[PDB]
Amino acid sequence: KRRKTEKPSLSQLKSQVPYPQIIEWYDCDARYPGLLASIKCTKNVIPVPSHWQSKKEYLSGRSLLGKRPFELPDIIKKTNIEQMRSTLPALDLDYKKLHDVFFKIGANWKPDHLLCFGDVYYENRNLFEETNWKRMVDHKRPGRISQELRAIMNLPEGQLPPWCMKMKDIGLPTGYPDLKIAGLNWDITNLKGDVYGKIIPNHHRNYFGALISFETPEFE
Amino acid sequence: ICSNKVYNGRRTFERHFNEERHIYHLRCLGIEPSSVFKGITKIKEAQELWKNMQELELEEEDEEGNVMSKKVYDELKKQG
Amino acid sequence: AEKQRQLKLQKIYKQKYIGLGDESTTREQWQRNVRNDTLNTLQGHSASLEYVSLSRGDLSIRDTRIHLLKSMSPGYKAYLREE
Amino acid sequence: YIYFITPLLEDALTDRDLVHRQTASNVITHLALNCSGTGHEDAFIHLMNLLIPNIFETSPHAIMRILEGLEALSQALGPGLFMNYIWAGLFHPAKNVRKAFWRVYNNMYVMYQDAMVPFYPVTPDNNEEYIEELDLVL
Amino acid sequence: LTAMGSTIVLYGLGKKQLLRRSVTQTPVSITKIVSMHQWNYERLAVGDIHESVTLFIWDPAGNVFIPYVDDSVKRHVTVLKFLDEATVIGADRYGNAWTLRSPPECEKIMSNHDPSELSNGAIKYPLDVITLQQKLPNTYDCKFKFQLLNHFFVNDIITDFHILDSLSNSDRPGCIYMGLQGTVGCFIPLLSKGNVFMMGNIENIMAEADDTFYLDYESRKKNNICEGSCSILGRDHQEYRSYYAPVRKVIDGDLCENFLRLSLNEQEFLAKNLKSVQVEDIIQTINEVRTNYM
Amino acid sequence: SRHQFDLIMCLKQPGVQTGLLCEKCDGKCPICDSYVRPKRKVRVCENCSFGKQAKNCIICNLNVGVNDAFYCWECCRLGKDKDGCPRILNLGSNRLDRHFEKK
Amino acid sequence: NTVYVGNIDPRITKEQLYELFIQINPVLRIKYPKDKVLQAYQGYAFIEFYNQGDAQYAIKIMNNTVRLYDRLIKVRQVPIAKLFIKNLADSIDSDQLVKIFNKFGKLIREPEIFYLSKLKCAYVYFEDFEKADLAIKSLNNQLVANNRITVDYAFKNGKGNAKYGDDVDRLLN
Ligand SMILES: [Zn+2]
Ligand SMILES: [Zn+2]
Ligand SMILES: [Zn+2]
Ligand SMILES: [Zn+2]
Repeated sequence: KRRKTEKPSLSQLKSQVPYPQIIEWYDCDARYPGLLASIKCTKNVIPVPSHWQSKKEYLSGRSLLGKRPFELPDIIKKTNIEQMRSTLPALDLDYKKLHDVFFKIGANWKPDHLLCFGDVYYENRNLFEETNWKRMVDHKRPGRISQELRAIMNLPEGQLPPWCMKMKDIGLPTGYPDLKIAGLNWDITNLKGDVYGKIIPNHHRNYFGALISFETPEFE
Repeated sequence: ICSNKVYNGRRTFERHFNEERHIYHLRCLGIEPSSVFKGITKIKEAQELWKNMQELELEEEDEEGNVMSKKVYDELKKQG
Repeated sequence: AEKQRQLKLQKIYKQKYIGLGDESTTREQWQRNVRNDTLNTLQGHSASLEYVSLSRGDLSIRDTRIHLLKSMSPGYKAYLREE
Repeated sequence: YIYFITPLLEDALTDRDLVHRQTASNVITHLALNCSGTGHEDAFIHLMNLLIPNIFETSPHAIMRILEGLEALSQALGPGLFMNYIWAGLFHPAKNVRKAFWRVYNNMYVMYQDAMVPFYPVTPDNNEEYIEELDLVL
Repeated sequence: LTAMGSTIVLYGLGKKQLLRRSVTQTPVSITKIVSMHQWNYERLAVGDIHESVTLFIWDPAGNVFIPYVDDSVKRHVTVLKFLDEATVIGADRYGNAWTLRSPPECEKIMSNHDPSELSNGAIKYPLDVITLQQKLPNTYDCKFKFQLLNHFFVNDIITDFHILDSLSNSDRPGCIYMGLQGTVGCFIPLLSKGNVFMMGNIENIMAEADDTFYLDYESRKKNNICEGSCSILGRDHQEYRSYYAPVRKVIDGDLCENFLRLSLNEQEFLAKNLKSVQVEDIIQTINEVRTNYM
Repeated sequence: SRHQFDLIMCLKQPGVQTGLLCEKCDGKCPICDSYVRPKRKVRVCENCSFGKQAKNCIICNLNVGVNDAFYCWECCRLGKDKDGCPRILNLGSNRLDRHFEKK
Repeated sequence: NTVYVGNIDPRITKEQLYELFIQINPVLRIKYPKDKVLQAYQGYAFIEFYNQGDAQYAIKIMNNTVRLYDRLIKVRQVPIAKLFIKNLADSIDSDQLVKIFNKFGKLIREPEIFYLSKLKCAYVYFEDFEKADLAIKSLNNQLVANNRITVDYAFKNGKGNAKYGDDVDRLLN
């Protein structure tokens, strides 16, 4: 009773904290709030996954209904057993082939997503969309437009995007000062296919561990 | 902080933290927006919280300017 | 049955290994375990013991070791105060 | 073979069935014990990041499989990160979250003590007495 | 370039006394700076008592060092050096010898951008990094993290690291350290792979070799020496050398050296576990390190 | 035990003696009941040996064991090897309802 | 920072939006809703850039520019004193109210005329708590158009509390 009503306000607790935004309303009933704020707000600690205080047993997810059953890592998919055995609604293969897939072909191979120091998987999360996202931030760059989005845009080949004219009056993108586009800052004769422009960088090892040779263990 | 307003649910009040009017009360109050102030209830405490939110030596020629500030010695550049 | 066994193993592991936070443990009880284990390792490794000896600058190293031993008990602060 | 496993455990640990989460954790036990110290911790970091949310999962089989899995992860990661999770959840008000994580911290204190010594997030403002000898520099 | 308890002051040369040219306020995490080191005046690695290394970059005309990477875990760093631009050596008060590396995601950004845009200005970070900033501001405040590269445990407390481009004209540049309790040891980067493959297999042999002797001695008792016979002590190698944190890519040669002293019967008994080269070539590869690598 | 829950252990400081297991239980690591790569022979406190009870299988507690029990390499790294004296003091609900079930 | 986008064909997908706007500026985040009931895109998205400079830039260059599935793409960028007054005369026009309260204080909005019980009442919005105090002091219990009117604070219980002067002062600031 008295101890329950003795609690300091969470904002009174914020001042003790160097990173006050992590502390939350429920920290008021922390039996040792001044300590718990220091631990929770300590540098490298990773806050408890928030699926607690929910009674849903951490997975009720509607998204769980729409998750793909599985996908082979493409290196293993090269092994062709996908066609040999149909998992969807004998199969002998070469020892050298399989062994080389894991070792010769797949030594340097690593899953593309993984996760980071403090990455924690909440129920509603799905990594796959973020994998295509990270891969997409990689492939796609300004000045280039795929033929699909080009067809939807109804832009014929050899013709500049509609924002090149408004970009002539307004100016180059503030975010891309080094961006070049045919007809304006960049040679129109170099206009080719899906690329109407490219960023021209103005910036222009061994890491003590350079192996200088790569030799995998041989099965034979 | 909001008109001593009444809320019928804790999820809803937890949604009040990101809102137009709630941020208008904060920012117009002088307590700037977003995520540090989320747990606010009363107007008073976040004022001291916002108060919680908000020596170089350029060597003059007499060799006493080792205590002298950068901008001060630049002012003596404009004076010199 | 299973949880009930985990209670008994909680009593046994707590007996052997001394401090093990069960569910509710006071910060005074637990921090004492922290201090005791940290000092325990500082004096336990001849390495870190040699290190603290020099950085502290004591005349002998066993002064630092038995210092840590004494520093394990809470009353040793008031003991130093009474010197 | 560890890396080719992690995309499979991706759908395993994420799966809704406490059975699949259970046996997947049993995979992480042996895999983590025998692969510990190989340098795959970055993959082990992933595999754990999917496990932490399962700590609160009840039932005896699930709870012991997940405990053993996390203890195997303590050997492959080392306490420090595994600690960091345990710390940020170590006390907490919830009376439930607390009872759950102090199990993992009990097993961690059983296997490792000196190993956890450097990793206690303890500062002079954090605790009164602290230890005067940790700040000594020569 | 000096470090206060909290902050890093860069003093110039004044007359009648020396002047503060610039001051850099540390992130809140750093209480004190035990040791620090530079890379070609452009970069810094700053150590702590409690917390771990954090790398800074000097920005001219910004007159400030900007932290661009945090460290993963809490490590008490006594002495610290650079192998490279992107990697760092460090020891512990408790005897861990580790080496960290900035992630390629950070190396691309700093290679492709000027430091002046880090503190203020436009630097485009992938979606995940920002979500880690609002999600976990305490850990990811420095917006990157050191992936553990090498980790090791030497029971001494390392006083001085030195990176020597060559040890007695040897090609592979080594890093040699002197410990406080006294010791000097080296970490030699292994070129190619099958070097570390053969070394790794030999270390794996000598690791449980005591157990192999115990299982042979057990089988002969089934048809008709304790467990710690070959190690003389119960500690496993991976266990002892792991200790505080598991050794990552570092293979320990101090073990494989013990293979040299064992009798020919024992050695030939151990090497049979390999389809690879004979004991003689084993000893060849073992003794190769002191000869060729230094 | 790892599987049957009600089985209680000893957990005292192990002595020089080595625990025996019957041919029926042969091959199990007394903690995890694993058949793979055993390492170190079990050691029990003197309080679990003494007279006839020394001959019992430390696992099933009933039969008289010839063989020595070894810890696996996973328990030897998990340290449960050195935890204490493994033994099963209570026969357990499984074995009980088995005996009462048949007779 | 964040820009609203609309008049989008549900066949436009997330990768297509990303590839579209990366041509304009760097895109920090894209929230592109998905209807759970219909299992379809509801045809408007939100693109959060790295700053309001690139945001406003994309608003200027992008608006009424790109044609996707023959439909044009749209882009759009994403607390006061209140006095209750009772017993007003039927001859009192809202504009007459405006004239009456302008001398005391500037009105942030127009008065609201409503009938209680027959009983003509109005809400008057002042930009200042002090000017509201002026219209109260002078106009309380006064006879206008041969009818006695009452001027006080409107309920929220009623305005004019101690924290109300404090925060309304700030909203004035
Ligand atoms: Zn509010
Ligand atoms: Zn016993
Ligand atoms: Zn038996
Ligand atoms: Zn076992």
